[PDB]
Amino acid sequence: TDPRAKWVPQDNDIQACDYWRHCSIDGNICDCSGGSLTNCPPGTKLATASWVASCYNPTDGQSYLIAYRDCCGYNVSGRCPCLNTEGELPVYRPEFANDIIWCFGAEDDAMTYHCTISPIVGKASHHHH
Amino acid sequence: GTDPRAKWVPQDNDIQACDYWRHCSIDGNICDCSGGSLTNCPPGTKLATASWVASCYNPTDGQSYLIAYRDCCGYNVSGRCPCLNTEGELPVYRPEFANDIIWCFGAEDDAMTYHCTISPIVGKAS
Amino acid sequence: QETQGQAAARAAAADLAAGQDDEPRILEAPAPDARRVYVNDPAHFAAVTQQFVIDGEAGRVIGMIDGGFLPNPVVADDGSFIAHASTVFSRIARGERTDYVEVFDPVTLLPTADIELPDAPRFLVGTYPWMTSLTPDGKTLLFYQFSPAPAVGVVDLEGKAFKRMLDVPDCYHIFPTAPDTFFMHCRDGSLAKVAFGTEGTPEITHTEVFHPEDEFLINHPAYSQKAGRLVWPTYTGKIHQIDLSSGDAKFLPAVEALTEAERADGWRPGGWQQVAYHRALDRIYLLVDQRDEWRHKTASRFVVVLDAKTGERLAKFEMGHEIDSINVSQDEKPLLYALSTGDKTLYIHDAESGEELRSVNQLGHGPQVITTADMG
Amino acid sequence: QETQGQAAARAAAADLAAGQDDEPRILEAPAPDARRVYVNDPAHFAAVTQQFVIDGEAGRVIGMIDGGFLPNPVVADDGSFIAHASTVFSRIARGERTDYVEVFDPVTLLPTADIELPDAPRFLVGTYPWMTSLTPDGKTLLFYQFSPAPAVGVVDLEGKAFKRMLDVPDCYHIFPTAPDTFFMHCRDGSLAKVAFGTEGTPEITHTEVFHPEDEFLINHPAYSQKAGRLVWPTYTGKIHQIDLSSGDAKFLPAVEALTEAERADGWRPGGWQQVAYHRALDRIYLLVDQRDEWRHKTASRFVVVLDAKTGERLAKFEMGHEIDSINVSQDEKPLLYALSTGDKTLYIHDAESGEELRSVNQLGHGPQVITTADMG
Amino acid sequence: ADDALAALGAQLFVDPALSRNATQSCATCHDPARAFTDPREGKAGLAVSVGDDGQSHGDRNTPTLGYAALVPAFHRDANGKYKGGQFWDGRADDLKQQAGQPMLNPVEMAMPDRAAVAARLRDDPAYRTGFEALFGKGVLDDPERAFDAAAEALAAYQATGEFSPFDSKYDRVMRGEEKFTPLEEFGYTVFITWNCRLCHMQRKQGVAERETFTNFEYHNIGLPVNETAREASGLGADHVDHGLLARPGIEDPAQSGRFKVPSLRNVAVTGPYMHNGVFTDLRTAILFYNKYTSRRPEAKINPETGAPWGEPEVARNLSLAELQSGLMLDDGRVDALVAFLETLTDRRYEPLLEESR
Amino acid sequence: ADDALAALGAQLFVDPALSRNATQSCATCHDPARAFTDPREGKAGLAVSVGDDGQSHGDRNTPTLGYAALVPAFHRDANGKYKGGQFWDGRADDLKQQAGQPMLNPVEMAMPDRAAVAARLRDDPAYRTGFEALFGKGVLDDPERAFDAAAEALAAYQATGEFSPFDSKYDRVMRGEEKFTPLEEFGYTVFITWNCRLCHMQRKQGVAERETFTNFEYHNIGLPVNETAREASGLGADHVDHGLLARPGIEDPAQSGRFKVPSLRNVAVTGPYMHNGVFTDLRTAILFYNKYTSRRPEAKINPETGAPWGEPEVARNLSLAELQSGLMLDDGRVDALVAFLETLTDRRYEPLLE
Ligand code: HEC
Ligand code: HEC
Ligand code: HEC
Ligand code: HEC
Ligand SMILES: [Ca+2]
Ligand SMILES: [Ca+2]
Ligand code: NA
Ligand code: NA
Ligand code: NA
Ligand code: NA
Repeated sequence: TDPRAKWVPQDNDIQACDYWRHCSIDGNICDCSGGSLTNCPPGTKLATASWVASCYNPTDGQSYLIAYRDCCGYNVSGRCPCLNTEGELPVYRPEFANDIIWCFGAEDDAMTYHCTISPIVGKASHHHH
Repeated sequence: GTDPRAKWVPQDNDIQACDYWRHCSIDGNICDCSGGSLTNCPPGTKLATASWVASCYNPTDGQSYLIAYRDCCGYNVSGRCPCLNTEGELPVYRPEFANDIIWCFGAEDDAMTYHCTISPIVGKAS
Repeated sequence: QETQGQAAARAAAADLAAGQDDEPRILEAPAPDARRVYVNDPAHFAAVTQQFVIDGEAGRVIGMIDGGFLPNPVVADDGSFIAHASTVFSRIARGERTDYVEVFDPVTLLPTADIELPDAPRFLVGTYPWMTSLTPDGKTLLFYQFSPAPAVGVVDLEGKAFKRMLDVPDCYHIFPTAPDTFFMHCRDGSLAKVAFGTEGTPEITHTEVFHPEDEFLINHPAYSQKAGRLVWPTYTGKIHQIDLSSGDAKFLPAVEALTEAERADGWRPGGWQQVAYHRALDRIYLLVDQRDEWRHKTASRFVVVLDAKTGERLAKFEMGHEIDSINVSQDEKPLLYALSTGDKTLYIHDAESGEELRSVNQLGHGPQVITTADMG
Repeated sequence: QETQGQAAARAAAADLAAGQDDEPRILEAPAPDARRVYVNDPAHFAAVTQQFVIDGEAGRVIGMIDGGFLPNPVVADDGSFIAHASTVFSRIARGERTDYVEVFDPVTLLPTADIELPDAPRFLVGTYPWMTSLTPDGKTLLFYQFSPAPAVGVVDLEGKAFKRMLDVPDCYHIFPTAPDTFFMHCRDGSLAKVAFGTEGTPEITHTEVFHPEDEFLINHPAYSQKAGRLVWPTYTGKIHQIDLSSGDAKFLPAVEALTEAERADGWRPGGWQQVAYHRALDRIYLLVDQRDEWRHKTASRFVVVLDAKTGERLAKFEMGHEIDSINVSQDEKPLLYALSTGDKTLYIHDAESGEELRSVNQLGHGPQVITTADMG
Repeated sequence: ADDALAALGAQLFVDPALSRNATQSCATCHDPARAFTDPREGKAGLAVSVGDDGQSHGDRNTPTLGYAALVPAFHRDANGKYKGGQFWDGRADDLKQQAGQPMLNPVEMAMPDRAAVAARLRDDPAYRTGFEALFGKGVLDDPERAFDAAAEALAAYQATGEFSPFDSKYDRVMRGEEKFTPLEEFGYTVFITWNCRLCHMQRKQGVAERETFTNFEYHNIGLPVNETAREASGLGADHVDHGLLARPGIEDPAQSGRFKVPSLRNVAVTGPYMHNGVFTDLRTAILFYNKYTSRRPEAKINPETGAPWGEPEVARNLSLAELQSGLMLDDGRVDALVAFLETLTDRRYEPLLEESR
Repeated sequence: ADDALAALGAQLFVDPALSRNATQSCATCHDPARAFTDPREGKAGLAVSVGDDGQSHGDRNTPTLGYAALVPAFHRDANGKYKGGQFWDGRADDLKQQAGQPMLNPVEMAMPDRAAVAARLRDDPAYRTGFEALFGKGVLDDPERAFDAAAEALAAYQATGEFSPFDSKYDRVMRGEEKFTPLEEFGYTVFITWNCRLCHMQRKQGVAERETFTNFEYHNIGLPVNETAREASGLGADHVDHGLLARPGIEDPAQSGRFKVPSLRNVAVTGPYMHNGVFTDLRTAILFYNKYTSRRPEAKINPETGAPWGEPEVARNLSLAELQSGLMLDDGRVDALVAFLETLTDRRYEPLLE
C-alpha cells in the first residue's frame, strides 16, 4: 500500500499483487477471471511467447524463473490488476520487458490482452537480477 | 454524500452538476463536459434529431420549461459528468418521457452510439 | 474462512514441493448449474461491454464474455447455451454498424454461432432483459426494434440465420410463451399476444386494459418463462401479476409490496431490476427504500419478500449496501443476488435469512443485469 | 474563481432571459494552440480507448477521439493535424485484426484519412510515444513492428497509403530526423541511423555503443523533432542527450538528474513518461521520488527541473499528487502537465513555480500519455 | 392615425372595385369567414383560386392571412438560410410589398396598371376623404402614390389584432386558463419532440412570445406536382415551380423547390394543404412525412388517391436531414397531432372545426 | 550386483564378436570418444553409419547414447501424446528392448540370429564366467536367454553414471558452482522464453531434477530428405521415412513424419543433426526453425547448400502451433543459443568443442 517501497513477496494468496510469482506481472492475474495461477480462462487463447523473471520465493528461500504467458483474445479482464517489475528491463531487452503484449503464438492470431499466468519454468539465476 | 433518494433539488448556477435544473431528466453525460456546451455537441459527434422531454422547474424564474434532450452520437460514452435524473420520467412505453433509450435517431451518418446529451429548452410547461 | 486466493496459494506451494507437473492450458468453466449467475455490465453506455460468468456458491468468476454496445444477454434455462444480441461498429463507436447474435458454448465460452442481423435492427436502450428473449425450446431469439416503429426480429438459433421482422402495435418488451408466441405490453395499458409464422401477418390479440394511464409499470418486470408468470411492479410497489401459463393472459389479484403506513412514509421501489421472482417458492422480491417519487432509478437498501399468492410480507431484509438489481437462483434454499452498480459488486445473500454470504467485486464499470438459468 | 460550469449557467440564464435564440449544433474545437494538450488513455490494455483534447489554459476538455487497442497517437508540431495508428478487431477483442492510421482535422476532429496497414503490422505494447512518429514534414508516418522481427513501417500520409516495411536490426523506437531518415536505439547499446530512399534496403549505419549492458534506458525518452534533441534517462536518473540536429548522431555530455548523495538515499526516476523536454528553455523535467530500484513504473510525487546544457538543478517540485507522466507546453511560460493514472486527472502546473493551477479529472480509466504540439 | 390607416385598409380589403370587372376583392380569395382563405370551387377544387376574369386559375393555393403579420421581412441569416417574406416562394419582402400584386395580377384582380387602380379610388368619395386625411391632398391623383398608399393601408389592416388574435385553445392553455384534452397534450408532446418542431416552431430553442408554428425558413419537402391544379393554371406539363429560386435575385440552384414554412395556426380550417393545395385532408399532410421514415409500403401511398405520393416536382435540395428522422408516426401519434393542430384554431373559427372532426 | 551386470555390458559394448564378420561393436558406431556417436566418414559424410559388411549404410543418423537412460519407457500420455521409447521413431520400448536390434540388423552388426550371437558368447571363457554368475549356469547354451541377458547387460551398462554424468557447464551453473557467460545466459533466457522450451524441456512447468532438454515427445518439424544419405541407404528415392508411424502398433495417421525429441545434451559435439543428419552445423539446425517464423528471404535457404531447405519429407502433422511462434531469431539470438547449447556438453567432451 506504499507503492514505492521494496516489494515484499508473500506466498499465501495468489490473487494479491504481492504474491511471489507476480514479481514481474503486468496486467491482470488470470486467477481472477476464470483461469488459475497457471491456466487461461475459457474462451481465451494461450500465447507461446513469454517474458521471464527470477522471482524469490519467501517460502523455500529459492529463486525461480517465471515465464509469464498471456491469455489473449478478450478485452482486459478488469479484475485483480497488478503491475510489478522485479528485474524488469526496457523494451530493447524484450526477454525481461513487460509492457509488451506477449500474445505471440496464441491460437487464431489472438493478440488482445485479457490476463497473465505465472508458471515456474526453472530455477536460476540472472546477472541483472 | 448527498442522499440519492432525496427529492431532487434544481439549481440554476452550474450546468456541470447533476442538479442543474435543465438536467432534471437527463441520462448519460453532460455534453458540456466533453467539449460540447449546454445545447451544442462536441466536435466529431453527430447531433440527433430525436429527443425525450421533461418539464423542468427553473428556480431562477419560478417557471417550468420543457427540455427536449438530444443526444450527441457516434463516439464512445464520454465518461465525464455522468448523471441520471428522472424527474417526471415515465417507462419505455411512454417514450417521449423515457430516458434509457439511446435518442440518437436522425444523427448524421446513422450515428447511434451514445456520447453525451444536451439540454435545450423547447417550450413552457403545459 | 480461507479465501480462494489463499486456497490457491497453498495448493500451488504443495505442487511445487511435490514436483507435481501440469500443462498450462485453457480452462473449461465448470458445468452450468443452478448457482451459476451472469452479471452483465452495460458499462454506462460504453461501446464495448462485459458479461461475467460467476459461480454463486463459491462467489467466483468462472468466465467472461465480451460484447459490444448495450448488448442483450439471454441464458437458456436448461443451461445448454448462452447468447446475446450485440452491436459493433467498424471504427469503435463510428462507421458501419453490424448487429449480430452470438451463441456460446457454456463451458468453453466459445461462440458456436455468429448470426448477422440485416440493417442494424437492434433497439439501443439501457439493458432490459425482456427486450431480447429466447423462446422456451431455445430455438429462436426474439429481439425488440423501436425505430422506425415498434417491431420484433426473429432469429433462428438452430439454423443460425435471421428470419424476419414482425410489425407489432405500439408495444414494448417480449415475453415468449411458445415456439411461435410472445406477449408485449402496449401503450394502451393492455398486453398484446403476438403469434407468428415464417411469413404472413402475425395474429395480434389484445388483452383488456389492466392499469390506468397514471399507474406506471417499470421497465424491469420479472418473468418466469417456465411458470409463465409475469410480475410487474408499478412505481408505488403495487404489483401486477399476469399468468400466461394457459397461453392466454389471466390477470391475478394485485398485491402491495409496501404497507399503507410505509407508503405514507415515502417507501417506494427503486433501482434497475427491482423485482425477482422465485418460481418454486412462488415468492416476489422487491428492491424498496424511502425515496421521493421521481427517484425511481436510484439504488435501494431493502428487499421485501412477499408471498405472490396472498401478498403477505415474509421478510424485509436490510441489504446493507446500495443495491440496484436483484435476482434469485431458482434452486431450493435459493441465493438472493443483490448487484450494486455503484460498488460494481455482486452481493450474494441467503434468500431465506437475508444474510450476506459472500461477494464478487470488480465487475466492470456499471454492472446492472443479473441473469440466472432456471434449470430445475 | 467562477468555474466553467457556473459561467455557463450564467450565460444560459441570460440567453433565456433576453429571449436569445441559438441553433443546437456540432461545435468546432478552438484552433490548435500551444496550450492544447492531448491525454491518451490506453485504459490498462482495454480493447478501445480514448484521447482527450484539452485546452490547457482553461483546463477544459474541448474534444475527444476514440481509438482501438493500444493506439499510438501523434501530433503534428505545426498543429495542422493529429493522427494515430490504431488496431480494431471484428468482434471487440477477437476475430480479424485491422491496423490502420487515421488522420484527423484538429478543429472538427473529423478523420481526413483512414489508411489500412497490411498484415497487422503494429507493435502491440503499453504506449510509447516514440513507437510511432511523424517525419518533420508531416508527410510520412513511421511505426515500429516487433514481430516477426524489428521493422519499421512507412506510411505515406500525403497519398494516404502504406508504402512498405523497412528491415532494421535489433533496435527499438523511431526518431525521425528528415523526410527519409530516423534513428532507433539498438540492443547493442548503439543508435541506428536509418536512411530510406523509395526502394530496397535502407542504408543503416551505427553510432558508437553509448552505454553499458547494465545501464537501463527507459521506454519513454523525450524527443524534440524540432531541436533534434533526444533526451534519454536511464533507471538511476542518469540522462543521455543525443544531438540529431546535424543529420548524424552527436553525443552530448551525459548529465545526472539526482545528486550522488540523493541516489544513495533511494532517489530514482519512476513512472511512465518520466521526462519532458522544453525546447526554447533547453530544460529537462524528471519525475523522481524515493523508491526501490525495481519500482521504476510507480507514480512519483516530485519533479526535478534541470538545465540541459550543464545539469544544474533549477527547481524541485512537490507535485502534491501521485504523478505517472509529465510533459510541458512548448510556448513561453510553459505549463507543466502532470498526469495521474491513478486519479485519472491531468494536473496542470505552472512550470516556473510548480504550483497547481487547475486540473481536469475523469480522463478515462488509466490515462498515461501526454502529447503536445511544438508550434513555435 | 394607427387606427385610421388600418380602418382605410379594412375598407379596401373588402372592396371589389379594386378588380378589373369589379367582381373580386382581397376578401373574395382571403375570406374572413374561412380564416382568410378561398372557399370557392374552381377547376382544381379548392387547390387554387380563380381570378376576376372568372377563368384564370393560379398555380398555388391561397394561404391564410392570419398571423402573416408575424413573419419577418425577407432576409438571409448568417446560417445562409433564407427566412421570412410573403408568398410561398418568399418573392415579396413583406406585407406592404405583397399587397399591390394581386391587384395587377392578370390571373387575380387583373387591374391593367396603377393608374386604373388610382382612377377607381378617386371614384369613391369615402376614399378621397380617407386617403387624403392619411396621405395628404391629391394623393389619389398620383397613381404611384395612390397605389403605394393602398398597399400600406392593406398591410396595416393585416397587422391588427383581428388577423392574429392569439385566442386559440392552445393560447388559452398556454395561459393556464384551460387544459388540453389528453389526446391534445400527447399531440403537443409529439409535436415538440418529433421532427415537426425542427421547422414548425419559431425558435430553435427558448420560448417564443408569439408562437406561430413556423420558423419562416424555406424547405423542399419533396412534394409532387398537383396535376389538376397545374392543368388549371395552364403553366405547362413541362413547367417546374422552383419555389424560392423564382424570387428575383435568388440564383442559388440549392434553393430550387424550397417553399416558405407555413404557420400552422388555423391549419385545421384552411385545407387543402401545401403550396399547390395537393392534399385535401389535414391527416394526409401529416402522413406525407412518414414517407421519409416508414418502411411500410403504405407509407409511400397517398391515402387520398391510393397511389404513390409521386416523384418530387423538384427532386433535389430535399430537407433529408430533417425529414429522415428514423421514426415513423403510428396512427395514435397522427391522431394526436391532428388534435393538437386543431387547438391552433382561432376562437371565431372553432365552429368550423365541426365539419373537419 | 547392479554393478557386475553393468560391467558385463561394458565388455559386450566394445566386443566386435557380436557382429557377423567380427568387425564392429556398439562402440564402433557409438564411439565413447565422440559422445557415443559415429566418427567414421562414409558415402553420406557423417549422416549415416556403415554396418559390419563394410557397404550397407543406415537411413538414420546414429544418436548419442548419453542420457538415453533418462528417457521413459514408451507410452501414450493422458492427453494422447506418445512419449519416450528408443530410436528416432520410438519403435523400441526401452533400452533393453532396443539392445538386441543392432546385433541382428543386416544393415548394422548383421548377426544371422540369436543363436549365432549365443555361439560367439560361448567362445569367450570370460563371458561364460560373467554371464553364468549373473543369470545362472548354462545361460549361454540357450540362445534366447543368452540374447536377452546380453541386452539386459548393455541396458544396465547404459544406465550407469558414465553415460549420464550431469557434469556439463549447465549442470554446474544450476548447482550455483559457476555462472553462465553473458552470451550463455542470454541463450538460456532465449531457449526458455522462445519456442524451444515447448519441446526441449522435460516439463511444462516447475523444475526438473535431472533435465535432459527433451520432453520425450514426437514432433514432425517438417525436415526435408537428406539427399546423399537417402541415396547411400539404398532405401530408394521413392521411400518415405514415416517416423513414429513406423512403430508397430501405431496406426494413427497423425503420427506420420513425427520423430522423438532428441536430448540436447552433447548436441554441440554429435553433429550432423536431425534424424537423417541433414545439417552438419549446429547453427544450421537452429536456423532451420526460422523457416517457420521469419519473413526474410534468407530464412527459406539452408546456409549449408545456399539452396531452399526442401519440401518436408512428410508435409503433414507439422507441429505448426509450436513452430509458428510469430518471432524470428536474429543473428544475436542464434549466437546466444549456440552458446547455451554448448554448455550442455559433458565435462569429458569439453575438449571436443574445438
Ligand atoms: C385570389 C384570386 C386572390 C385574391 C383576390 C388575392 N389573393 Fe392574396 N394570395 C393568393 C394566392 C394564390 C397566394 C399565394 C401566391 C404565391 O405566389 O405564393 C396569395 C398570397 C397572399 C399573401 C402572402 C401570404 C403568405 O405568404 O403566407 C398575402 C399577404 C396576400 N395574399 C394578401 C392579399 C391582399 C392584401 C389582397 C387584396 C389586395 C389579396 N391577397 C388578393 C390569392 C389571392
Ligand atoms: C422542414 C424540413 C419541415 C419539417 C421537419 C416538417 N414540416 Fe411541415 N411543412 C414544411 C414546409 C416547407 C411546408 C410547406 C411545404 C410546401 O411546399 O407546401 C410544410 C407544410 C405543413 C402542413 C400544411 C400547412 C398548410 O398548407 O397551410 C402541415 C399540416 C404540416 N406541415 C405539419 C407538419 C408536422 C405535423 C410535422 C412533423 C411530422 C412536420 N410538418 C414536419 C416544413 C416541415
Ligand atoms: C552403426 C552400424 C551402429 C551400431 C554397431 C550400433 N548402433 Fe545403436 N544406433 C545406430 C543408429 C543409426 C541409430 C538410430 C536408428 C533409428 O532407427 O533411429 C541407433 C540408435 C540406438 C539407440 C537409441 C538411442 C535414441 O533413440 O536416442 C540405442 C539405445 C542404441 N542405438 C544402442 C546400441 C547398442 C547397445 C549397440 C551394440 C549392441 C548399438 N547401438 C550398435 C547405429 C549403430
Ligand atoms: C517441437 C515442436 C519443437 C520445437 C518448438 C523445437 N524443437 Fe528442436 N527438435 C525437435 C524434434 C522433434 C527434433 C528432431 C527432429 C527430427 O526429425 O530430426 C529436434 C531437433 C533439434 C536439434 C537437433 C539435435 C540432434 O541431436 O540432432 C537441435 C540442435 C534443436 N532441435 C534445437 C532447437 C532450438 C534451439 C529450438 C528453439 C529455436 C528448437 N529446437 C525448437 C522438437 C522441437
Ligand atoms: Ca391551404
Ligand atoms: Ca547427430
Ligand atoms: Na389535384
Ligand atoms: Na431567381
Ligand atoms: Na547430405
Ligand atoms: Na505403425
